[PDB]
Amino acid sequence: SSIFSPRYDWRTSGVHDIAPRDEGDFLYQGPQHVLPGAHPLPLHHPHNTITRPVISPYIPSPQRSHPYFTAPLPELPHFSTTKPIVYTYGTMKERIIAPVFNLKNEVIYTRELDPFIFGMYPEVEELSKNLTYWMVRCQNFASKWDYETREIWRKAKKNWPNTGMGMPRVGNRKNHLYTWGGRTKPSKPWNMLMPTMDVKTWSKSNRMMLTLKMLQGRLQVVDRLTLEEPTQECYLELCRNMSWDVRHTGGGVLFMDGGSRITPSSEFDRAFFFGSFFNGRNKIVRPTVLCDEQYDYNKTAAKQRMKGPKGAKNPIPINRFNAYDAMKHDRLVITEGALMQLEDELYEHKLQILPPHIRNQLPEYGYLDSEALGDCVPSLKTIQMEAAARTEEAESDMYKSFIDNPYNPWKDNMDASYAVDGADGTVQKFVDGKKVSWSMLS
Amino acid sequence: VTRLYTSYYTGVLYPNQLVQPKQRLPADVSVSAILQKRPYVPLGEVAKLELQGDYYMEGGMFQEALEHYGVVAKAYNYAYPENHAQRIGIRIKLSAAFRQTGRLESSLANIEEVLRMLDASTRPSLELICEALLELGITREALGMKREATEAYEEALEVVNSFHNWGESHRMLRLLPRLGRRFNYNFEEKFVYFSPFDYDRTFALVDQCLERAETIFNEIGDVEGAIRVLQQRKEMIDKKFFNMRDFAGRIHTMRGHWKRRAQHLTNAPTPDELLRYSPTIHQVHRDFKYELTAPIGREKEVMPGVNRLVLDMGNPYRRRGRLSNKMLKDADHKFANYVRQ
Amino acid sequence: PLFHPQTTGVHGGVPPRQQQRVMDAITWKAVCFRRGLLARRKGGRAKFG
Amino acid sequence: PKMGCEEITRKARRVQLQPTEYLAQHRMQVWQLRFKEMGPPFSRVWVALGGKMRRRRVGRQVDVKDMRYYWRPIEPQYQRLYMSRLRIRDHSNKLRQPMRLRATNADIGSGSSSIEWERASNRKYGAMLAPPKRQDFEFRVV
Amino acid sequence: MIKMGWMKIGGSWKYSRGYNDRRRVRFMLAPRVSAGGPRNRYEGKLVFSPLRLSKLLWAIDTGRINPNEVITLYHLRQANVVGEREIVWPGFVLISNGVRRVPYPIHIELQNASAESIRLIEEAGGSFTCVYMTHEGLYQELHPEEYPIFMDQELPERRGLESLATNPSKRGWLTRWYEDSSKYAHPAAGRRYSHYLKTLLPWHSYNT
Amino acid sequence: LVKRHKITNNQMLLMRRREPYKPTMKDRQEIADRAKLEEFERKNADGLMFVPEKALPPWQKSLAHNAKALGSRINFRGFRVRVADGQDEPGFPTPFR
Amino acid sequence: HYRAKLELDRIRSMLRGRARLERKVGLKRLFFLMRTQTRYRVEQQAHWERAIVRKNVDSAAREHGTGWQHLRNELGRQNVMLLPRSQQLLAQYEPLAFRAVVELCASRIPPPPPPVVASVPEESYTLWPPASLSHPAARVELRCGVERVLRRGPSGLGNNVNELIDAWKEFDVSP
Amino acid sequence: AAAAAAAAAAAAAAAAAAAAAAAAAAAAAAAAAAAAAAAAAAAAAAA
Amino acid sequence: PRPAPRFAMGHMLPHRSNVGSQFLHTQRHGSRSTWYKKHYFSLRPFAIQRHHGTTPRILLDRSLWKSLWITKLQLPDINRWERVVNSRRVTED
RNA sequence: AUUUUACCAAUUAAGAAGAAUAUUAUAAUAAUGGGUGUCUUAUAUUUUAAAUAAAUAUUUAAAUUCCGUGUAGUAAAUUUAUUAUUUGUAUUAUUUAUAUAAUAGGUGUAUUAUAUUUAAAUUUUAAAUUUGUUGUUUUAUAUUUAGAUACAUAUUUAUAGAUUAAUAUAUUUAAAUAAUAUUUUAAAAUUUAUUGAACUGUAAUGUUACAGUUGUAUGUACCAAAUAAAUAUAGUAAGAUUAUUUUAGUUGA
RNA sequence: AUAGGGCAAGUCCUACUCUCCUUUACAAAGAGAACAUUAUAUGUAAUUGUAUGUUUGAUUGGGGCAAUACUAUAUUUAUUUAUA
Ligand SMILES: NC(=O)c1ccc[n+]([C@@H]2O[C@H](COP(=O)([O-])OP(=O)(O)OC[C@H]3O[C@@H](n4cnc5c(N)ncnc54)[C@H](O)[C@@H]3O)[C@@H](O)[C@H]2O)c1
Repeated sequence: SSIFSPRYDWRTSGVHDIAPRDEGDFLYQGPQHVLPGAHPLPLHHPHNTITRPVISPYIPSPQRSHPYFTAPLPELPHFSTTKPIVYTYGTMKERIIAPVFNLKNEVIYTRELDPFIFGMYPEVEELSKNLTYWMVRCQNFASKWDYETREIWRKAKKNWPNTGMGMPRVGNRKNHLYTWGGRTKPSKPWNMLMPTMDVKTWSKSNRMMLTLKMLQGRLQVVDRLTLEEPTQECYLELCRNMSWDVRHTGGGVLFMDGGSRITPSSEFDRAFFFGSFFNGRNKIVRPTVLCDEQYDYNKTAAKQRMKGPKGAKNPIPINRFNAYDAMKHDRLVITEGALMQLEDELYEHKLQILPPHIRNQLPEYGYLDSEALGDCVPSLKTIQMEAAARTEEAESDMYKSFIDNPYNPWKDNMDASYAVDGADGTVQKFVDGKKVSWSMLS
Repeated sequence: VTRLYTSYYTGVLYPNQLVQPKQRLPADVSVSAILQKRPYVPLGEVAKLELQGDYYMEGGMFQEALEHYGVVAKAYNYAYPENHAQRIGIRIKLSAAFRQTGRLESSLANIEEVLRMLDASTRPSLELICEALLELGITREALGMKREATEAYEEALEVVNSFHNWGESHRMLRLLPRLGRRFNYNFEEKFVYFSPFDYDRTFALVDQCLERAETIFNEIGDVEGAIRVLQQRKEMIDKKFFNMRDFAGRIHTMRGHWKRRAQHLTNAPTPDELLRYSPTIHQVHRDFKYELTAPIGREKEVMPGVNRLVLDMGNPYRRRGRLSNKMLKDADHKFANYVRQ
Repeated sequence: PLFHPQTTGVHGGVPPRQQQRVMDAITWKAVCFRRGLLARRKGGRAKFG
Repeated sequence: PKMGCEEITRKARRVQLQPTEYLAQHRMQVWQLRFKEMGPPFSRVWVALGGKMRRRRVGRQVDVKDMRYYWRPIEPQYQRLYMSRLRIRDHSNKLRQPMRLRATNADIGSGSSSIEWERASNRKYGAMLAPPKRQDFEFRVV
Repeated sequence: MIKMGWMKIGGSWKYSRGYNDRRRVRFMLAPRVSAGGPRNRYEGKLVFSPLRLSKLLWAIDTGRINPNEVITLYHLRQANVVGEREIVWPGFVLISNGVRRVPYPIHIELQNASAESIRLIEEAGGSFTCVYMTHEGLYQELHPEEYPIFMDQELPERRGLESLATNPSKRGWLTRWYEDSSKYAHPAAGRRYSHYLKTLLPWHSYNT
Repeated sequence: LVKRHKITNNQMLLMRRREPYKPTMKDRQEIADRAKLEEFERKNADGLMFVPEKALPPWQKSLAHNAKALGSRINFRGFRVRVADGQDEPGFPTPFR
Repeated sequence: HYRAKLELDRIRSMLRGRARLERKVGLKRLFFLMRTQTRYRVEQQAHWERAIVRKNVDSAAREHGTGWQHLRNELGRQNVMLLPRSQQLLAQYEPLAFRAVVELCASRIPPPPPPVVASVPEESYTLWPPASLSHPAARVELRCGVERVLRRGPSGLGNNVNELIDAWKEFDVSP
Repeated sequence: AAAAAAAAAAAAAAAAAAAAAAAAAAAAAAAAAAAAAAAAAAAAAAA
Repeated sequence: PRPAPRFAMGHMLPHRSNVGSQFLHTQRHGSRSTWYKKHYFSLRPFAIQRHHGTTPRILLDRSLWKSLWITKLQLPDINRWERVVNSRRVTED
């Protein structure tokens, strides 16, 4: 009810049976008494380390800007970042170093985390943008169909004259006023809305959510997420060994499979993907935080038989990382391959965001060593990207004797001479007196 | 319309009028340790006399202030029991009056007795002890004991830093700007400001004590002492402001939604309280005796049942049909193996 | 006073609700008269005659 | 309605996605001819010629010096009415500035800039605005 | 409600009829200056989008445009100093908005430019060429990827030839051709040949 | 409807006009007209300044500039185009004239 | 439109027959009753009650020989601030006290003098300093305050005005 | 606002000061004619 | 670009009203927003839950997901009380 | 011997599969008119025609014109495709029934004005209509239910003038590129297609023939007929329109 | 008997309009005759019908504007215009 309404207190007795239970009801001894659940802050989810333990070196105290390591401690073989780190606006300006676990639940080494990804301080407005987009997008628009006056299936004829009978003037009573009738403007799937998300906002919100998980200490870096066998018993055994609570009421785990440090992959590991199909709350997501630029070909009602909501026709796939899933699942697990892919796909965006007086310095400090120009040995890439690059290298040979050489286009663009034919009203190329231009067909 | 207030007007109730409970020093600490590191009486009339004495103090009529404080102290001594807050406070005022008049020895004796009474008492007021330390420092400075006055000021500073809450003053005054619903006019409510110097007298007392300590250091010629005391004063003001800070909600005019006032004015935690008792540093005690779901290793500490048996994982598809159920026969066995031991 | 002088050309300066009741009564009377007239013209029974 | 109704038991009709209106439907040629908008974005006014818009007999008006060519702003009431007719396209979005009386380069090019049109090479960069392409040496229509 | 502001959904509808009227949803005295109206964008009209010389100089200073190369609309688009919204035919016109000097020579190829901007460029020592183009030429310049061979470029229309392409003041790129005489002298000399003034395989071999 | 107001005394109940110290509608119109006329006369106390070309409204500035364009490009004093849209003659001498 | 549906259905049990049986009739009757009671309370109840009190006081005055008119005027003249409710209560439960009040009003006892205006003591005009001590005006004000303190009640501070005024010397310490 | 307030004050003063005007026959206000003070048949005592 | 409407979230299915949005999904015609509210005075059923909007993680016999209440299925054994303990459907006396 | 005044009171816990191979949308793979209690006989069981149609189209320019009724190949057989009882109750969401009934043996008064018990006082519909604001007008037995749509908000990749009738000119400051919607009930309506002569009105000798730009007052118990389809300038008819405890300007210009 | 149970209605005079009638004019049918080209048509179609829709808002008027500026000269003038 409303606090100010009299109904809020119109009941004055009978709420409690004055006789207490003999099982758990107790008394308040005094301030020295520690009451369960009591806490000075309004915690709607009053959890502690025992309920939902955090996987991080330190409990996230306000004294620490983040629970993870701030320096590369010498006890472990610290690994740097795949790409150089530049602190953009919104980054924590602090060094993020986290320990990497193995399938045995024991740390093997430590890894640097990019501030632009796990160091972008969260903001509630952006997180809420992401959450609202996901909530609106994850509805079953096909089930939002309702009948209409023209669909009620009643005779199209005045049921009786205006004044002759003695009842209200009603003709063709298909209207909402009647129980069998419909609505003038009912809800239809093609009338509903599917919001259009921007790649920039989506990436920013996803990185803010990742940083929020990192701050809360729910983040865990794992070397590999492979199973001995593709069954579910092996997956449950791995969860038990790693102390992952995938029960429906345990906290949940989100998995960015990706790949290992040496062999990042965009495709889920076969065995783990097969074995991760378990009833309990446990979600598997792609190793990407970006999203394909959403579009809407039917931006106007040009296709009248479009049985889909107005708006973007390319909504984010369900398995994509999102704020809703990140909040619902307690722990987050990210593989070295996932980190590699995230850094690889966000490096260009970070550099473009950087201002110009730092952009110009980038190459000076060596953050723009392009493998294509031979400045450096080619960088590490996922299995699929490396295969595609090898295919390109192998196929580059055939573009040698043809004028349409993509690698060396317009080779004779300088030695040729350009002439203007007034009679033809055109401009043409000539090499050694031979017309090289092409009279475009029409 | 416009109001002239030519006739009596009842002051409007506002959240800034909350009766703030004064900070009190803990019962397990000793002011002496820190240093060494009812009969009927017309209290209304004696309060009139005390107010008149305060006015004389402000007006510079120190002899008259001392004369009034003499009667007030006599009355309080007769009325209240020994080692009482009112008695020590009136003795502080009397010591200040003596110091201003010129009876430095009398002022020193009175403030020393005040400190003795504070040590003897239990849970003394933080503001009261800070004011007593300030008065002792001023008296020592007047006597010429600059070093001891500075020591007293520093002691007051450390006492307030270690036993003062810097956000409690504006706990209920921090979300007031959110009450405002109009932007074109009556927008002073969206920027309503309450001065910490007025809503936290301990802060003002310590600020004055640190200013006097800085002046004494400058007079002596010391540099490190002045730097540290000024920096501590700056940090104190920074703490107060930080506790006062907040973002802006709705900016432009809002029509209706007057029931949002309940949300706007609440026990909103202050920044200092939030940082102190964050959910992780100040963990929540969760007794599984009164809870159903418990961690994997402590599955046996759940709310006891008369005689309970596990049926399945509650798979909603079980209701559907033979094939749907057949597609989940081993789920319960696998879950049991997962939760084994 | 008239009902809506701006719409007198449409509703005769009388509320349609009052006009609705008046026309209901008059139409009841007219329907009864028409049924009687049909019976008279067809031989005491409208459908049958 | 209720489940046990023949009205919904039988299938009368089904409605499609209702077609939308032309985006520049309320940009009227009468305005585009009579008036023209000019001035700063937040202080722009619509102006029209000033004079006697009437046809006399042959010998009535003789001194052309009386008739002079000049522009004067239309009445603010009519300007507000026309700007409203331009605004009504998108009413929820208060941030969207009113549509211009005459289309400009940015407005013409935004549609082609969109992704779906970004792929359409035949409609990009003022294809219709540009003059016609030269036809082929031999061209027949039969 | 129109005459009463925001009213609660509860009731009090009796005093509101304009609200329902709006829910259910002088030019005649002014003359027509022309058949198409004032500022009519008839087909073939040269309506250039502005390109602030100050904006171009700012881009150069920041570093999005390389001074060492002859700037073109394609280079501007790739550097992202202009958006696709403002690329309509005929293209851009250079305007010297608030610019008094150009410290360094700049070589640009736009579809039009102001006299002041051309003077500033020439005084600074750079060069400007009014490369007036048709739709095909503009599209080819913006998307050279799609044309592996130099497709025959049709010359602009008569309006373009008169105004921009063959205008010495605008530095029209066809001024030399228009001024030539042999093309009028004989069909053989109708066209005069012009020439520029005088690998790319990303994979390399690792060497230690 | 009538704007109801929270009362502070029965005098507000007896009150009919919310602002008794405010002139009625006709007197408001009279006072506003007098104030506007006085302000206009104060503005026009000085003569009609002949503003330059650049200061003309948007619908005269460009016409004047186009009319005098040739003289701007070929500089010689004594060139004035007698345009029609320019400011009208006041009829009396002024300080700015 | 809001009506006190839930609030009034609760007390709908206080009506009879059709109103108590049918929700709509009972709610309408209760709404009407509440509105009429509100109007009566805000515009006639006080008048009726104070008229009754007036009549009771008048009857007491008549029994004692006076009447409400003269009694009210003489109470005003004598400055006895007894509200009419208090006068009725005294007449009904303390007839002797009411008769004493009537006798006071009847008697030619001089009514209390009007309140005095603040008087500036000659000490304010006395120069200070003449050409460690206290201003004579301040000393006089302190003496008046101490006298008020002592006269407010039988406090144990003592009746010695001079001793109280010399209190600060008790806390003073001789150098 | 200053001009409007001044005009309102002037209007109030003009409409509230000249309560009554001398009869036009005795002296025409519109013709600038004014009537002086005739104290012949007057008295000095405070009656 | 435009933030996704917060009313389009499936957190509320209000009864059709005078004020709304073309994309605001209101309750169907002839249907009530709150399932248990057959009458304005009806009480919320105790221990009976009607899962709505998603497939439940854990479904009890006493609850409803997409069927109606029948004693022989919702209450197999009356003397037994089902509940969720340690993420399992556990039944006690 | 005889006998207990008159009047006044109230709705709630539900006994049992008397609710599911259910209701709606959803499948882009079938398809010669589905017809069981059917069950020879084919002179007698034939529907075809270059057109906006069970095939349904990504933008604001210019442009005919007395309210501009308006936008092109995007890939060339390229995956926007008219789907479909189960190899998941198909999946996902959504919706859902009024069969059923001890309830009390007397708180207020007893010569008449209306709930709160100290006696009194107060009290005697609501909504819309009526702008000459009513005593005009219309609706409401009651219980429960059904019943009506203008997005209250734009975080780094990012870049946005004008101006002439026209040529032309362009000395010279912004910006969160987003579109799809727009109460509800009701017009004497008109339009398309179709049937009716068992009533009635004629001709023929009960039956036959003639029918809605129409046959002979009427054409099957409302003749501007009947049946089927439709949401016309619903506007310059009218009615209805779901969210109390509120927080700022003018009351006849 | 009163209220309820549809009712600004009745007569009378004036004014305007509708229905209706008619023809020589207006629009407009359909149909047809005739004509051009060589028993079926195409292209025009001034007759007729008048079935049908109209047939008392005239500011789509009147006035005022009248090359020969500027400095200057001469003539004439219905008693101060006129012309170069
Ligand atoms: N014609 C246009 O309007 C137009 C428009 C945009 C782009 N282009 C590009 O111009 C070039 C020629 O166009 P056109 O109209 O003069 O001839 P065209 O488009 O009719 O091509 C005809 C033949 O050329 C082949 N061809 C085209 N590109 C080829 C390539 N890289 N390598 C090998 N074969 C190729 C085609 O397979 C086809 O068989 C094309 O590459 C096209 O992408 C042309």
